[PDB]
Amino acid sequence: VRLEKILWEQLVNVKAFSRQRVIGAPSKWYNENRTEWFKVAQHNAFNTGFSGVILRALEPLLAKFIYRWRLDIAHQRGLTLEDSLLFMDRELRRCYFFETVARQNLHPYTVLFMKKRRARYYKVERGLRGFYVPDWVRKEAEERQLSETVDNIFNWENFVYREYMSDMTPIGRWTSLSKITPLDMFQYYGLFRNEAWDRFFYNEAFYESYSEKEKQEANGNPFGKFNLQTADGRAQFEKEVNTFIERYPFAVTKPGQKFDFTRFYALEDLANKRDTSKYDPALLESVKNELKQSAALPADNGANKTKKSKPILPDWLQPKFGKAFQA
Amino acid sequence: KSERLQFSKARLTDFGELPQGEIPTALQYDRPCRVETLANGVRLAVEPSSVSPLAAVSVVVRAGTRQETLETSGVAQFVQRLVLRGTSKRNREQIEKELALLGGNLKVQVGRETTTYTLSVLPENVEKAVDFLGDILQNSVFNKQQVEAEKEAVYNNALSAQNDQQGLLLENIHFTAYRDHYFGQPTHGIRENLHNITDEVVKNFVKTNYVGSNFVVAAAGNVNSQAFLQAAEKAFGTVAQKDATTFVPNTEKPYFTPSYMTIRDDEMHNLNVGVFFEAPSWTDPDFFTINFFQRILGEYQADKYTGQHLNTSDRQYSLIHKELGNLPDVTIHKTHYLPYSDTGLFGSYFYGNEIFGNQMLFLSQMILSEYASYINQAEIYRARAKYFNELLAEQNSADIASSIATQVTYLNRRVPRSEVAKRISSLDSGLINRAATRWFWDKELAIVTWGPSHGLIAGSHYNRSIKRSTLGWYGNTHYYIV
Amino acid sequence: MNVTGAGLTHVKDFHSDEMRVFRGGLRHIADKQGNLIYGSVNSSVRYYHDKMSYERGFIQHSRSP
Amino acid sequence: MNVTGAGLTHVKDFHSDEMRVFRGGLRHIADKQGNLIYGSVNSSVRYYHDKMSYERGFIQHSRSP
Amino acid sequence: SRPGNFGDHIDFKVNIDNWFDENRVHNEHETDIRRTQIYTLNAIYYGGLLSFAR
Amino acid sequence: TRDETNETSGSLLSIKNTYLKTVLNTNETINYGVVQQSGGSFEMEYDQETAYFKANCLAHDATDVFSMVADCALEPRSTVAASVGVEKNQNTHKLESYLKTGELFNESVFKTAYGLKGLGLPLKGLRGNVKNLSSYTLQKFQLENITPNRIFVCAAGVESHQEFVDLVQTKLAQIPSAEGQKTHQREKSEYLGGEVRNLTEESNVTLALLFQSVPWSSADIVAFNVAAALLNNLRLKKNLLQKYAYFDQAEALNFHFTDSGLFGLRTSGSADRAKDILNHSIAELKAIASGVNADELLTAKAALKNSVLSALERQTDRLEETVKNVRTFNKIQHTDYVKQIDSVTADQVAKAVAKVLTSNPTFVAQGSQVNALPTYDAIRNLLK
Amino acid sequence: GGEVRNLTEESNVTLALLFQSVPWSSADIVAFNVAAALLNNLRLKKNLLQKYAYFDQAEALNFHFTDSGLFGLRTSGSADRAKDILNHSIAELKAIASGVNADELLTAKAALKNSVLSALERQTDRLEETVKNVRTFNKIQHTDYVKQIDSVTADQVAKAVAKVLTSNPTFVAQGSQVNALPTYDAIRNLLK
Ligand SMILES: CCCCCCCCCCCCCCCCCC(=O)OC[C@H](COP(=O)([O-])OCC(O)COP(=O)([O-])OC[C@@H](COC(=O)CCCCCCCCCCCCCCCCC)OC(=O)CCCCCCCCCCCCCCCCC)OC(=O)CCCCCCCCCCCCCCCCC
Ligand SMILES: CCCCCCCCCCCCCCCCCC(=O)OC[C@H](COP(=O)([O-])OCC(O)COP(=O)([O-])OC[C@@H](COC(=O)CCCCCCCCCCCCCCCCC)OC(=O)CCCCCCCCCCCCCCCCC)OC(=O)CCCCCCCCCCCCCCCCC
Ligand SMILES: CCCCCCCCCCCCCCCCCC(=O)OC[C@H](COP(=O)([O-])OCC[N+](C)(C)C)OC(=O)CCCCCCCCCCCCCCCCC
Repeated sequence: VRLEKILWEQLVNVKAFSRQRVIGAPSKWYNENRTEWFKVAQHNAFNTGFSGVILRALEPLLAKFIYRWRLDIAHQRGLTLEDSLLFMDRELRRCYFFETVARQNLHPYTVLFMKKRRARYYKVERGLRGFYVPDWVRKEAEERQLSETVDNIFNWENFVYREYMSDMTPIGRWTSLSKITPLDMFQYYGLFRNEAWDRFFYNEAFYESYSEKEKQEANGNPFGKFNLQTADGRAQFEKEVNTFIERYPFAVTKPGQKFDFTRFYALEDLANKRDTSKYDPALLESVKNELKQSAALPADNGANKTKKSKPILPDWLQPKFGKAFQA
Repeated sequence: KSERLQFSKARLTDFGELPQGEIPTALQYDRPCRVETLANGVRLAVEPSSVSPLAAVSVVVRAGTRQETLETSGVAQFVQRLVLRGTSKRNREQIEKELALLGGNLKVQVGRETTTYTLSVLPENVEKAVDFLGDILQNSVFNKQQVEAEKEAVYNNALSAQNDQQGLLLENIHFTAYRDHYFGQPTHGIRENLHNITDEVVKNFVKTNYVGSNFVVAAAGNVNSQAFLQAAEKAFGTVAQKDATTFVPNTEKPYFTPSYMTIRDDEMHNLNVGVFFEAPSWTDPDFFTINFFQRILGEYQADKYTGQHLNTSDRQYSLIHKELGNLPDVTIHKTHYLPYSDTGLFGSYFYGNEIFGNQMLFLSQMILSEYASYINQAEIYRARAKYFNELLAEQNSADIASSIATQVTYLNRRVPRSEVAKRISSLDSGLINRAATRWFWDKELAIVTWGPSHGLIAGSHYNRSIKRSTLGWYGNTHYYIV
Repeated sequence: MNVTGAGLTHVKDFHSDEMRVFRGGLRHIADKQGNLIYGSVNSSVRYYHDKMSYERGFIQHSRSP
Repeated sequence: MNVTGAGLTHVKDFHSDEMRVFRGGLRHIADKQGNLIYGSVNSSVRYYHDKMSYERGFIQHSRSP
Repeated sequence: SRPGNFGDHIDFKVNIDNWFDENRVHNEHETDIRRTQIYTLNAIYYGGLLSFAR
Repeated sequence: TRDETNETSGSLLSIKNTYLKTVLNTNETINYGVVQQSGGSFEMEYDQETAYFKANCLAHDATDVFSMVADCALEPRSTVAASVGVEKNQNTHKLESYLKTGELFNESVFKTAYGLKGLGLPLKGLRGNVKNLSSYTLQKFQLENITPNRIFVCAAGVESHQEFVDLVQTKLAQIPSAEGQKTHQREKSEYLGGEVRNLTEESNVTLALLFQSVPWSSADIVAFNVAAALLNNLRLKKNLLQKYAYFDQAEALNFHFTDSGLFGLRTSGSADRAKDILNHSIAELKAIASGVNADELLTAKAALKNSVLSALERQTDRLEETVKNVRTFNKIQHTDYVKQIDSVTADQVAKAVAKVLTSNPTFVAQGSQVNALPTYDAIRNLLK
Repeated sequence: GGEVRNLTEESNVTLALLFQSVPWSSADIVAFNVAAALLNNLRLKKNLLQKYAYFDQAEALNFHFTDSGLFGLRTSGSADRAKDILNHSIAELKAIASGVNADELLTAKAALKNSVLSALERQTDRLEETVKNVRTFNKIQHTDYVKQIDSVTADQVAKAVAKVLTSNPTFVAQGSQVNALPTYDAIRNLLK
């Protein structure tokens, strides 16, 4: 029996209902990046419609009980949100996919520092419970803002998708565990999956996706539709950014300082085609230098190198000193 | 033209594939081919190709090893070499010069049911080749001294036959499959009898076998049909007509003899195993269906296919390639379909490390028998496309000429590309299952294993395990283990 | 010495493909790779048939019942 | 071909000393020769504790209780 | 059809009996009928055993 | 391989071993399944100065197969592809060393001829650099080498040129033009006549003697091809293998490049009496310089015509050599190879070989008794 | 006088140049030992290892046989400068043929005496050399090794090395770029 051409498919998947299967050029499984999908979904849910209106009203509670709670716990542990979000403790401890990807792509320090940061706290917490990280460690924990953790998270997720998740083809499968238990014995993977039945071929065109309009809209201003050129728009934008900074202490600035909006406007002007000399040349130079440095991947200098070992056998494993004429 | 765009996908109205009856547009066209018969019975077929740069002439004579006896075994090997040695018109030096001038691309294939002589030359001298080819095979003079000289060469060839391991294993499966018929004896002949051949034996063989009714001359490439036909008639009009009074040995059906042979040799590092079923003759109704089965099984290499390019062996549409990729050391696998006038053999030959002996022993049957119960449409379409491409891939003049000659000899007709495509494309999963159960399900086997047999000695006899291998899901017990 | 054998002896060493999933990149190891470890009962049960037998030039014929 | 790999592929092969008593002549193989097959649970029960852990230039100090 | 590297047959008398040829019913044609007969005999034996098991 | 440096040597081998692995548009699994279910074939090969991908399929599958081929050829290599390629390259190196294949010997011959740089760079890549074939090195190699002006696209069996032009436009038109931008370019090749003598305790000795013959642009390429055909088909067998029982195998090697060339002999025989093998090979090579007879020339030309036209008859090989001719010379020269072969005369071949003999010999020897061989000056004097 | 040139793709190139020395019977053997002591202790370190960094290691080989002998140098250094490793090495050996300074000769003889007497002080090595002396010279000569070393002069060492250099060279090279080295005739001409 063929799943396609089955009676249900013949009766339902017909041109009359626009449910016909359409065959196009071959394309990879997992065609949609998860990070982009979540970006668009978040924008649609928060900044549009009745759902957006409801979720905007809940910004205080969500910020208090989902962001500052995690941040407070991490700071108590001498950690940041990165330590809990860039690589989940589940992946850090036991995950073979993460282990293989890290071994094949990542430098050891990228995860060694993550592990040692938690080792700092848990060498004391397990010995004596209730450990509160002292101020000096908490300071270095607080130094890093969320604006860099988000960059790391997006970089890692995009790399994982473009390199590994984009080169995977799932298949129908039986129980992974070779367990004699009958309940595990007859586990069937492949049915009850939406992806399994949505497309029966690798040539089928994709029937559900985000429209280009939504994708472009999700890349606009997260805070709202403003006009930074007019003074009225800038005032509202600054008000919203100030309340955001208040809600999230270590998101973009230290919890005691204020955000520099002139530098942000200079960055926006430089990035887009709009330009002018309303900013000081020093400001423009500083902004350009900061932009260059932020996008610069660190490289090795090849300096201050330690000495490599060339071990030799000890003296007792070598012949004695004397050497006379053999004959 | 169907439409403006050659690369259109409109006709693919079945989920990206053509429907059951339809065929690709490229295969809807057939090159011209004219077949004629002469008074002597020699059949001339021409399939010209003006654009091609070469012309190939293939002469197929239905004489073969089948027409030999124990007291005259190996006379075909002497015949093939002696024909070039000399002729009444031309000495050895003269024919050697003539062969060199038009290129050394002369291939002599001494088969069991027939012998083929294929010569590929330039278009401007193709006629000359015919004049040569007709003479060399017709007026050859077999001297005693020449036979004495060639005895050593024939004996060395017989001894060296072991160099081509696949060929020697094919000869072994022929020997084991037909034990009560001379058709089982090796093509190179019995070694100890090679020195017993005389000039008179060769002369009698050629006189009683090279008859007008046994000659088919096929031509392909840049060849002028009229000129080639006229020249071939002039050349081959002097061949003696077949005589009924003459006696042709071994004219009865070589009934298939199931068996299991084991050439145990523990100093080879590798094992050559072959498992074959009785297969239809060239005229059986299930001929192109079994060719489709051959395409389904296909061939495998350890440096290609699932053994080299995939994340996992499961991600493909060839069932046998999955298993072969799962086995690191099973290196070579090829499905051979050899049809003859009376009988035929369809089977699989594996070559690989002896540690996977049983895996190579029980695999070929398991897949084939499984097709008797269920075959996925993906495999059907894969084999369909492969057969289409191979049909469109016959371009070399020598290969096409040899195929034309063989088709004429076994059918007295040139089967066109379109007809073959229509025949194979009409196959369905149900038809595939019915053919497989007719020919493969619960059927007898001819098995040969050559090489280190320390693992296989225990089951070296035709027993229950071998008996149930030709079943489907019942009998895979031994394959999976190890 | 830093060499594997320490510069004093040769060690018959092997890195079993068991306990590994990928031989390279995301590609999987052969399903029956472990069978390439010769002379180990753990590799296969067929190794329990460990009778002594060596022969050359021997041909055997068995006919179907 | 008559080559170990058939002349067109490379085989990761190894003749385990398990099921063999003598290295040569009349001397037994080392008792713990089988441990030289890395990455196999059959070699040792210590392979169950196999969480990822890599370090260079790391020193730790511990004191007697 | 033996390998070339094989020589002449060794003087050792490997076979004392010729049962390979003697033990034959010359029915190369119609082999499937004999196979069905063997299957039927096996079926009878298994049926008796299964009756006892029942 | 000529365009690779020591850092990225062997990148072409990794691409070949993982030529089906792409991630941007289609997956390795899917692009393997496309070839499998299309009934056609897809293959890659690479020479010192070329890298050719070729796929043959049915007309209705043409678009998908072309998209797959373009993605495989032009898409940057991924990290997973890099790892798989490293593993496969290690396996390939082990196999080549184990089998003692003739390619492993030709690698030493090229290294001697041109040095570790340029043409001498091994096709399989340096063995010590295999671990360094990460995605970064492969991508750098592609960026510095793969440019729109260095890409050619070929089709055969196409009803209308414009349709295939549009198909290629939909895929390769994006690649921004590299004209006016700093290109890697190729440094001119230099020929050095060094010698290599390897002791290996081998029962057989293999020798090779090659000389700088001519590039593609020259008019003697046909002459050197005819000379190689005469050696292989007629002279080497008759005068070297048949007469002497210690000659295992002799064959004439002839390679031509955009700016250099190498023509010579490679003969393998018994380890002992290697001096006799060397002297006989030198004498046979010098025989052509002495002269060529009319009958021998006609036989060699007939064999060469047969081989070339057999290659040209098949559509795939004809298309491949059409692409190579177009990329070497703007015109197509494979439609009149017969005329050029006929134009060759014995005097021209003799003069070409005699002129080539005067060059610095490239002499490579492997075997048990390579040490007991004439010195380089002695070999030059013998050739002189 | 054969030559061997093996391409090994080693980051380091190892060269060895040897000539036929005298057998045990000849009295020059002691002189040759002094020559070795003139290289492995004093010269070869200063002239090659100290001045040039690409010289991984250089040493002087001196083997004696009942009917023949071997004497020369074995050097190893950076492959990219293989030629520079060769030329200089030859010069060092050739320098010995040019002459030996009094101070260098005294230092080499003192070092050779120290090594030989350190070997002889141990009873096992003394017994082994006693057996070898009896089997070679039919008498015991290790009792007067010091006198033989003292009797050596710079002129004898220079003449012996000059005579040895005239013999057909034996040249071996294993490295990444051994394919580019002076031809055997060029090697002989440089040695000449
Ligand atoms: C205490 C006093 C009574 C003792 C009774 C002992 C048994 C008597 C009968 C058999 C006598 C011969 C024994 C030969 C053993 C050979 C194999 C062996 O030793 O391998 C090591 C074996 C483990 O094998 P393994 O390969 O590692 O597989 C498990 C993995 O860990 C994989 O783990 P996993 O997580 O994937 O799987 C979880 C779990 C999930 O399992 C389940 O959910 C399945 C339920 C359990 C099995 C049910 C079996 C029912 C048998 C009914 C028999 C009726 C009476 C008649 C008996 C005569 C024959 C008909 O899997 C298992 O537990 C499977 C292991 C089965 C162990 C029992 C094997 C022997 C019985 C096999 C059938 C009869 C063989 C006869 C041979 C001789 C000829 C007569 O360990 C044991 O045998 C454990 C013994 C524990 C003894 C404690 C008492 C339990 C007794 C058995 C279960 C009874 C359940 C209640 C039945 C009620 C019926 C109404
Ligand atoms: C009338 C015939 C009755 C026959 C009874 C037979 C009983 C034996 C069991 C048969 C199977 C039962 C149904 C299983 C449903 C599993 C759903 C599922 O996959 O989860 C989706 C869902 C997640 O969905 P998702 O987020 O889209 O994720 C999809 C995954 O990616 C997807 O991940 P994946 O693809 O990796 O999936 C892995 C795994 C799925 O994941 C699991 O491990 C599932 C675990 C489920 C545990 C709870 C099971 C409770 C089952 C109760 C079913 C109702 C029984 C009513 C009986 C009435 C009296 C007869 O797959 C399986 O193991 C599925 C194997 C099932 C094969 C059989 C399918 C049904 C065939 C029915 C027709 C048979 C005709 C005869 C044929 C004879 C031979 C030719 O998981 C859940 O939250 C579990 C939902 C469980 C629902 C239970 C039923 C609720 C409604 C009850 C209504 C009232 C009934 C009457 C009451 C009494 C009135 C008086
Ligand atoms: C409680 C009330 C329930 C309602 C009543 C239903 C009763 C009917 C029960 C049907 C299920 C039991 C299976 C029987 C048939 C299975 C056939 C099969 O497996 O074939 C494929 C299997 C395949 O197994 P295979 O792979 O071993 O076969 C391969 C063999 N070669 C290669 C030679 C082809 O076997 C067959 O091919 C057999 C085909 C014959 C089909 C027999 C059908 C019988 C009809 C059954 C019931 C019909 C409905 C009427 C019932 C009355 C109800 C009112």
